[PDB]
Amino acid sequence: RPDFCLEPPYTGPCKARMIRYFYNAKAGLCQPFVYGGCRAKRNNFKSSEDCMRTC
Amino acid sequence: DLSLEKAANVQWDEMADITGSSPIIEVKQDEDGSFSI
Amino acid sequence: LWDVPSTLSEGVYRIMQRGKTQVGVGIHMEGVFHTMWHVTRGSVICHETGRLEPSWADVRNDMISYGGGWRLGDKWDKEEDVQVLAIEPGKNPKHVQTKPGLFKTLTGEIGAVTLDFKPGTSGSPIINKKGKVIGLYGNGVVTKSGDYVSAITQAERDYEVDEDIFRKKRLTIMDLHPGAGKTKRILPSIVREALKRRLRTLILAPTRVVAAEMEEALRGLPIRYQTPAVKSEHTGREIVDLMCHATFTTRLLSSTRVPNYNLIVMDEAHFTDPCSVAARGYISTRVEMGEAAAIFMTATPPGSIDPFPQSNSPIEDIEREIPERSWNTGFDWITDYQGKTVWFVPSIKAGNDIANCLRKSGKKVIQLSRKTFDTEYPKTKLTDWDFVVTTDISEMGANFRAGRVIDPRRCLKPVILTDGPERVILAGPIPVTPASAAQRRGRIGRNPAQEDDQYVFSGDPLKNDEDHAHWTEAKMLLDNIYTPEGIIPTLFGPEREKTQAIDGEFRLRGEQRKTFVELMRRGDLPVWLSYKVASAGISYKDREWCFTGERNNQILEENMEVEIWTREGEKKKLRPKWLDARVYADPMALKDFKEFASGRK
Repeated sequence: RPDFCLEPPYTGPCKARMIRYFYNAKAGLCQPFVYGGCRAKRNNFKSSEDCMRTC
Repeated sequence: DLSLEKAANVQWDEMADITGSSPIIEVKQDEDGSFSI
Repeated sequence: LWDVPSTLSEGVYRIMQRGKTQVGVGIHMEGVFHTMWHVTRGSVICHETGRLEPSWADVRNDMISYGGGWRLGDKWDKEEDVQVLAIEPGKNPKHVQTKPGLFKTLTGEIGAVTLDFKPGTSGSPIINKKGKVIGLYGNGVVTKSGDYVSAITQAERDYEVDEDIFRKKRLTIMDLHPGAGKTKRILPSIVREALKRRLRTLILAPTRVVAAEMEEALRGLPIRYQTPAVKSEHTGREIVDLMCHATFTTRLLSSTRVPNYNLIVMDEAHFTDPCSVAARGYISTRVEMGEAAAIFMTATPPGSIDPFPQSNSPIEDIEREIPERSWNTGFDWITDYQGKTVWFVPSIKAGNDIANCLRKSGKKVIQLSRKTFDTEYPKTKLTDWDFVVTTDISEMGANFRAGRVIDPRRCLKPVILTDGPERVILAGPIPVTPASAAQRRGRIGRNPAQEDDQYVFSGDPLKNDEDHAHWTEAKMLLDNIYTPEGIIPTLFGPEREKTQAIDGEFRLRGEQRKTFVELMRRGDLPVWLSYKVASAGISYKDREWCFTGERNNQILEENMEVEIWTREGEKKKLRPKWLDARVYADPMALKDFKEFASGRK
């Protein structure tokens, strides 16, 4: 898997509320997290299928 | 597909809490509208 | 601006999704709705039995507007203390007053508030001392200390024309692509400063709905729409005339009081309809005589050759094989696609076949043709549909709200055959022109909220339209436009070599010219057939030429030799003396020509 799923989920410096998916390496799967709308990191997926296949 | 819902009219509060600091952070925005450092 | 036409209370609203939770906040000010860009990203909103679609946006400042512009211009004074009307998800609103700190942008400088509200509060308004919105909360940064700060966010509110475009004996071509603000910005400014110069302004639209969108764009200015039921309409007042290309050509052919327009603007000036070509010829004549200035607006000006031009939204150009008839299998990508599709067909017949095949799959199909366009196109807007099966007519300013185009790049071409008896056939299906392919692809790639638009095509375009009958028909119309100075009204330069005709050879004397215009207007006959009948000295009501033709001019309908009862009870075979394929090319054309040949028309 790429090194960018090493990162934990990243809520941006913005205050929207988008449900997204991020790969918990410790837990070993992408759980849903709160995306603020701005400067998304690469551990940030719109659906859990794209996150499992992308990590 | 998004829906709306009424919340409030725009009026100022005589009965408002006063909080917050007034720092001076130099920060630069980037094309997308973001902010950092 | 964006790219579309179409409750409205005032107050802050929770923008919400059903998968229901709050994702952001917005302000309904005036008849406009205000939010940050990052909250919706151009998505529609539906509430109170209504829908709002984006108008203006500034992605460089994380700001978006629905239903109009951002007139909110109250700017924080850099001292006055502010209030954030925060609306957190699942909580009654809360007013928090603070003295703002500074973000020091270094490309400028603006205030910031150090209030940390829950996710879903972006777009909450920042009010001021006087009760006016000075900003939107939600876009900020994290401090070295670990604190959250948010900047106040507000706008501060345009097309200026070059004056040489108004100079007489000047013809300007504006290569305007979808997304430039043509109807919404450029044309209103042109009209306004033309009025400032007190110019007699004519505006020409390809279709009725395009002229209606022009009316919506130009509201507040003195525009009079001109209906072809009137040969001329003059008022002493300051007025700008708006009409269709064909209406202008008709008034040229049939009226005397054609105004001395000194500024003529023609939208979608690539239209190859005979009326549009003849109007371009007359306009270029007036410009050359030093009596007017002209502006041709089109995304495919003369010399355009690129079928994949640049767009203001990404376009995915997929090349694969496309069905030409109804199919039974092996084309699952057509119906599996979950957006809206605009499919370009070569003919109304193939369009019917394709549309019925699509309807069989539970698809809502709207069909568009040259004659039914102004009737059916408003239904694509006022209704939700899966496919638009259309001919080339949708290449002239028909805006759609779709994500995919299917373009086999094929069309029918009217050709005047000179092998002995002169006739008009429909050659094809043949490859369309590069400009035609570009215009078809131009239906998409305009919504900036969509990056997944796809142009599925097959085959290469072909730049061989020289034998097209429309150029000779445009010369037929043009040679019957008498000029006061007696000048020579010829076709617009770039289109002049398309026909090897000599200028003026189709001029008809008085009465014949009247019946020519009438055969086109009342008879609904093609320009070539109308000219052939009128130049023969035949009156409008005399229908016997429809039956005195050679045996090889027999007209067939669904494998039958058409028989028609004349007005006086006689039954005769439909055998026109002059054969133009366009009168029997489709069921509606043949129906209209059958009613003409009967004299019931």
